[PDB]
Amino acid sequence: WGYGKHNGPEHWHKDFPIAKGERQSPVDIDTHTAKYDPSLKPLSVSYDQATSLRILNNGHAFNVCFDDSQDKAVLKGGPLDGTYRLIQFHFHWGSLDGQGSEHTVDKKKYAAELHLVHWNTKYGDFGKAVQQPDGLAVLGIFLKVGSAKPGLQKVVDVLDSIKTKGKSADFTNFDPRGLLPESLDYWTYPGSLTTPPLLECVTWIVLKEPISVSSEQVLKFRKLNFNGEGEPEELMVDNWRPAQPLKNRQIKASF
Ligand SMILES: [Zn+2]
Repeated sequence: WGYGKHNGPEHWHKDFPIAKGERQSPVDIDTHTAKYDPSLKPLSVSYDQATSLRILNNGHAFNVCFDDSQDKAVLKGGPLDGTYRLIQFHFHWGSLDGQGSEHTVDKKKYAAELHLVHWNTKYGDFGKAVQQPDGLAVLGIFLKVGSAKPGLQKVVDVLDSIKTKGKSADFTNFDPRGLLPESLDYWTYPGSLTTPPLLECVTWIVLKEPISVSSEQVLKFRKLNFNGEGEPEELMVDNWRPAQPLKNRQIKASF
């Protein structure tokens, strides 16, 4: 599977039939239809002891993986019951500034989307958690192009070390608090992983406020390669799944 004409999102259902399920992600967020829920709690983002390990080019995007063997970087509150541990973040992005996000807002696409992936500690490990309807919480943050994001620059700086598929580099002491916008106002809905295996395990928490990154920062994302070293060069762009049908779901708003 991938993002091309012959293996992209329209093909995924042939290997991952859940691709046509009842709670697939991403979705369009229709701002006028989202339901304000005053009983929704503020988000609690506790990233003060985060332990980043490494950065990997996985062939589809790049991951930054964290030590999730203790409560070091956790998401609580909002729509969540219990404690979700940060395992990784990654991005989805476009070939052009007018596309690249997975979620849309009134059908508007952003240049990119950051996913901070967390799992519910009551299930013991990430592999157990992805098999549960409340196993994961993914915090989604839109990227627009404008001013640089200083907290992203260390990520941009190391991408030359992981240009091709399967390359990894040490990436310790990275502070993911540098990727957050000012407001933690959010939308929330039940959905899925947006790549195979497309499991329906995710509570999506999508922040209202985008972050802005510079032209130079997003251009460095687009110089990554899908291919392995010595295979035909294919730029790593447009690694996003389009909006899926909302079906029997209500998007709730904290605001
Ligand atoms: Zn993602």
